[PDB]
Amino acid sequence: ILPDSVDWREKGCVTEVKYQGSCGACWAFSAVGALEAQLKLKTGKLVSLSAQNLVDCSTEKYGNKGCNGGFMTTAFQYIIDNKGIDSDASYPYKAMDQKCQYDSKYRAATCSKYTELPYGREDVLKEAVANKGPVSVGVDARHPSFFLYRSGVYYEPSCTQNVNHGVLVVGYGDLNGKEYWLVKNSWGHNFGEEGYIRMARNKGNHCGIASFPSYPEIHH
Amino acid sequence: ILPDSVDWREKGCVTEVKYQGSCGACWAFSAVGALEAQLKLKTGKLVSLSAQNLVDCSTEKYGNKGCNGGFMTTAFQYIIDNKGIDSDASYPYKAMDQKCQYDSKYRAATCSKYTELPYGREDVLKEAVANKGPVSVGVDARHPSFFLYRSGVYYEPSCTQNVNHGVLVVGYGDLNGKEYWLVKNSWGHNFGEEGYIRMARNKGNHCGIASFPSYPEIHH
Ligand SMILES: CS(=O)(=O)N1CCN(c2ccc3nncn3n2)CC1
Ligand SMILES: CS(=O)(=O)N1CCN(c2ccc3nncn3n2)CC1
Repeated sequence: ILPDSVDWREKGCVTEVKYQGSCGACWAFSAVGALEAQLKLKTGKLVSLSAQNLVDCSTEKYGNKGCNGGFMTTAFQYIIDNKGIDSDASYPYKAMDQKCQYDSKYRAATCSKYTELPYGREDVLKEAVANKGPVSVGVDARHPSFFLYRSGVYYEPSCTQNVNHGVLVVGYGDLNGKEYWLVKNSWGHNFGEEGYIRMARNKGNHCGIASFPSYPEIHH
Repeated sequence: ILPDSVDWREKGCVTEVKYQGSCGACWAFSAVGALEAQLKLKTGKLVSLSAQNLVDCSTEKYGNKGCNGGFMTTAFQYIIDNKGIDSDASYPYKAMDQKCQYDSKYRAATCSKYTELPYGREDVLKEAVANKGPVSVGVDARHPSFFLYRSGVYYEPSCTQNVNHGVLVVGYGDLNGKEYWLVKNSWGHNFGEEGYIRMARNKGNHCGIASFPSYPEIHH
């Protein structure tokens, strides 16, 4: 029986909201956020990981295009292949494409595997967020209403399953009879509810939130 | 220990080569080809499955755009969710977007699940082709050499891991020192080696062939 609500911020597994600026690196922020939680679960330490390291290093071999987009799964595979990712403090975010500057001296996490959830299954996504941790997802963030979200549970009749923006599901619940996913964005604290958006849950895979979920793991 | 060469056509698990014509339905052909093999393994029948059913019915809610492209994995999820796919004979291919005409009375196959292989791992792809069946993959077909291919092992110096064309790996082997993946295309029998292309194997994930591999399975 799954909990009726989850919020991984209550377990110290979520870092401060980040600001991606004019660089389309949401995929990199989504991927580091999922791995940050697993790092906390394994080591007890909450550490922001380097989205810039993914932008600069998880590049064309990984199907990624830096500030012009990419994939959370292939970011995970780069972390596996590279045998590490640097901390954000060591390898800070510049919102630009740069030369690869990875250095194992500054490694703050590893990754051993990743899992992709089945397409559109919000029950399976609920299980994963309850039992595994925060889950990387894509959402359709194209609609003017998304940018203007301030409160409540986001439901946009014009939303599609054509996803364009990587984000992080850190929880779920029910507000005033509306089920929601708790989503951490990378547009700074100004966006939404201190950087978060509650997005409609069990409303037909609204905005594609359960289309392409993935999460990493760190083994012994 | 894996076999040095595999060809699923010798196992009776590969249908005749199809012709997509002016419709970008490669994803749909790739998906039905992978499931046709599993249907043969479960039932003993080799049956062409309806790519048109996927074009018409695995649409916006699956992130697909019919003749303008789509995903093999979300095609598999459509078949799971729909509890079926029709035969090609009952629901033939017209190389255009149509209204959904699925009818369960023409069901030829089901799907219980699908598996996405880890990114870029040609050894894992080899294991899957040897032990599970033909595998749906994407390749970078954005080079004139792919269109002009006639025979032998295809290697394109300009190839990338930015994949755009869904195809089916039906085997692997080597041509006098040159390892290859045996790929079934959907550009008719005049393409390549009577519909097939042998693509370079163990050459750094050449043309992204091991970027995004998936295969479906049928209950039992
Ligand atoms: C950057 S994004 O968050 O908008 N989004 C783009 C789509 N991505 C896909 C696409 C097909 C697919 N099949 N399996 C996993 N995916 N993931 C996920 C990342
Ligand atoms: C139509 S295609 O054959 O060129 N190709 C497009 C890319 N697709 C992706 C994309 C991201 C992704 N992340 N994980 C799994 N995939 N699959 C697979 C299908």
